[PDB]
Amino acid sequence: RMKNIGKNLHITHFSYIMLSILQVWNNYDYCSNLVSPDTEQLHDLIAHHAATQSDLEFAADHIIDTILKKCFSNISKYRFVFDQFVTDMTTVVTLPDWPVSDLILARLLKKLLSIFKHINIESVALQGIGLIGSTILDIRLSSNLIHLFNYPEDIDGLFKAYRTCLAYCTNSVQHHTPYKFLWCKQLDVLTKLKEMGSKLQQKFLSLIESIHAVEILPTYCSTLLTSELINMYEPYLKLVLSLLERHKVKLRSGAIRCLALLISKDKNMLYTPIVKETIENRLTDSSPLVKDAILELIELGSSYIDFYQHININYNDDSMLVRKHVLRMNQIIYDDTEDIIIKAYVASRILRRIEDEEDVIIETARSELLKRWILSIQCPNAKPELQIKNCRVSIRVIAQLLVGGDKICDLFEHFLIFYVLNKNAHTEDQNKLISSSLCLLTDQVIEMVIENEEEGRNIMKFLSVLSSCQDSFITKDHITALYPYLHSDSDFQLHILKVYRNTFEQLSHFKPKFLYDLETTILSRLPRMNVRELDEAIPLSWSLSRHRKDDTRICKACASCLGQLSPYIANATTDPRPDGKLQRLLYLATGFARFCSFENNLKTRENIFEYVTKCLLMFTENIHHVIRRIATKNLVKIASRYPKLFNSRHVLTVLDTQFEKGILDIQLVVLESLYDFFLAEERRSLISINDGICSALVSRYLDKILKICLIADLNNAMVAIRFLKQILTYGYTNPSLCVPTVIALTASPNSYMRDLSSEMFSELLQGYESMAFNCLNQGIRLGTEYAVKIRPKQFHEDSMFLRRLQQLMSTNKRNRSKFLKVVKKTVFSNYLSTSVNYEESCYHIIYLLHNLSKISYDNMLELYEMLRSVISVSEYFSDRISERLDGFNTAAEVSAIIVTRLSIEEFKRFMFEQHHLSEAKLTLLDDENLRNKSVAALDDQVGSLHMENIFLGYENPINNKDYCWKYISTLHR
Repeated sequence: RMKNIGKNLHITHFSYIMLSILQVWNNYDYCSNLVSPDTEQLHDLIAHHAATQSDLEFAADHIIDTILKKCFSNISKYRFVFDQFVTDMTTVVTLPDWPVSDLILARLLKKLLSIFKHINIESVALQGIGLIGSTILDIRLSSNLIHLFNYPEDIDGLFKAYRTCLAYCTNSVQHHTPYKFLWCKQLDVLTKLKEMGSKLQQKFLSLIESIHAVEILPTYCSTLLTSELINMYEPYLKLVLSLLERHKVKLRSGAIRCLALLISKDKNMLYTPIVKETIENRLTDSSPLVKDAILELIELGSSYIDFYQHININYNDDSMLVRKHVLRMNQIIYDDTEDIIIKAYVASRILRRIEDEEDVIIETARSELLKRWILSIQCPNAKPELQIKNCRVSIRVIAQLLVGGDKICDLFEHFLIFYVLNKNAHTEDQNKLISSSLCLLTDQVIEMVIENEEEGRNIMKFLSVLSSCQDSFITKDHITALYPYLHSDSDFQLHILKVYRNTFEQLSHFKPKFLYDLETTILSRLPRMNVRELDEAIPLSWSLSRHRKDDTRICKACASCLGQLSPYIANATTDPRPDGKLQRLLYLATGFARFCSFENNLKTRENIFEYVTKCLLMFTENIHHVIRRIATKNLVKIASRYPKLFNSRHVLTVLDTQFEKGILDIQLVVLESLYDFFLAEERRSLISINDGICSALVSRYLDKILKICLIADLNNAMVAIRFLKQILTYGYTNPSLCVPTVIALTASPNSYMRDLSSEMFSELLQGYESMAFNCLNQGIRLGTEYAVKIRPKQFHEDSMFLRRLQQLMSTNKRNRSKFLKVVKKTVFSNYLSTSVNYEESCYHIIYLLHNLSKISYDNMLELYEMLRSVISVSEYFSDRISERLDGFNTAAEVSAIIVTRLSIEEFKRFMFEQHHLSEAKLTLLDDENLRNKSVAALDDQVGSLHMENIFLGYENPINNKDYCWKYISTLHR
């Protein structure tokens, strides 16, 4: 049973009648018979309309109350009498036939907002309130009274809009009191203005004077923007946004549906400050499913380019779901904006996802970059001139992308070499398009640099990456056109040299006149070039040498270089200094020696590289420190190209001298340079090889390299451990020479070293299990010594060294007890034996005792048998302290023994507290022992040893007479 209205619309009879009844609460009958403009009978009229309003406001409240209290008593049966009511009101608000409805919804919305009671109510209220909010926005979009306060101009226009709606009323159906009540809303706006002189009164009087379907909807809605209803929009908006933080899922989800409805009706919503702020806040601090929900809401607008920076907070989120979502939106942003710095930003995050745990996300990230940068260039849909315009934005984007990040450049080069130009990754038609597209792309890269002569030098960096490809698409006419800008001068010159160096190793048959003038330009500027461009120009000069089939000019530049050294080698056979010019000419002389390859020049018969080493040996401890470094660095670099030099007693005695004398800046360059040699060895075993020489070098310097891994300065220690890594994987040594050092490094407080160590040790465990166990002893000892050495005051803060080893190594019946047997032998044979000097070892014993607290003894017997042993050692120490004060410089040893005794005591007390633990089970031997083998144990943190019980507030207890006295005071108490 529902009642017909105009356009096939029904309402429950209850609401139909009730709205009819409340619309008689009006005062236009008073107003109509009022003829004379009695200034005294007008302020009378306001008191009667104000009475009419507060009355039916009270009446509206009380009907709103009872309906709710009835619906919310059993929110299981009356669902759709509540949702029927809200659907009735929202239906009729847009009609001038029913002007009281705006009041009803206004006070209904007030009461539902105050609910935010059982979730069954809240979620039902939450849906109705979303329907009310929805239609508030409907009205507001179709074609404002504090606005009238400032500009009373538009009060005239407002009643004009009313006048049309009253005109519309007259037509149909039973319209008498609808016209009436609607008329009094005109009088209503003016009394709400006076709430805030005679400018309203004459408008008031001229209204009293004037009593003698979807085309109106925009106009009628214009009147409703003065009402209370529409002005409740923002407090409703403020609420639903706040609901995105509530813990209850049905509120959050109901909030999502509320905003989804709003955003799809008005899309500029997202940028209104209140929602923008909340969306941005929820993207940082929220769960994965709320983050995804916020991202889907953003997606409901038209463009959301401005949100790009907050969207990508979660580009690397832990959730695959959110990572997939952000990737999808980075694509839309990229295709939407025309801004290069935006495109490169979002493309950077797409490119980063080619390294991802999910293979699906990889192929998505790869394909969409390939589609956009490569295959887009030759679209079946022409024209050609749009094609190059797409080509150029791609170049601008990539060039900007390559600016900044070493990581992102490596990712781009990987994407280019191992995906784009990998013909097994694509179909045959695609490889054709890729080859065609890249050809046109590199050509446009060239045109863009020449036309340009921060964009330009970034494009030149891109060109060098393209040039380093297998078969580049740079041609002889391209490299001819670039020649003017090899002369003119930042890193622009290094990159163009790269392009030349690489292209001349690929193209052949150049014009001889161009080859000649290029060879002049390079060899002229060789003196004034830095090291990194020499490492390109000198090989390029050699390439030009062979293209010319003429080596005379390269030799002339080389001999000129060696001549300029003759003053310094003369002053090297005497002695002092260096400054600016000698440095770059040792790099230049070395440069020639390694990249060429000529044989003869005009001084003494020789090989040029043998001459250059003899000069370098002259600068390798008399000579100034900064030049020896460069000389020794370059000497190893030459020996890397001619490994037979590593047999010379002269150069070896140079390497000998630098490893022992220990200076860190020289030692470092020796280590990286030798490291580069051993890496080159591996690359060339995967295709000359020289295993005997490398084994010779390992046998001499391995001892000293292992030492550098455990020194304090991590510059040398990092290069050393990476050197050691290469030595192991290639297999020059028996692994056991290195495993003690790798175990030791797992004790590092440094994050990188401790991680890098543990995978190397995991790697050696699978390959050589039983050998690693034979090295566990020395590993522990070098471990504790290293730990204590780096952090002398704070080493004890890491008690998990031995436990990390136990978890790595104890994955077996026999392995779990072998690790325990070794740890027991080490502690007692090496640290608590009579051969130990406790002055040197007390801090080591402390570090260990911590770690022995957090290991797992597997069963109670191994644990109880342990404390049995340490207490025996403790009482032993007690007897030896009792022998000292039993007859009194000797403070050093007693302090060391006191410290070591208290350490054992603190250990035993901590173990008793944290585990069980009973003196009664401890003191008794013998069935009862096997009754302890069958109870189990592991441990946690929980907390560490109390060190106040060992140091007794002393500094530095060792050789501290006050510390000794304090302990002695605690004996004869």
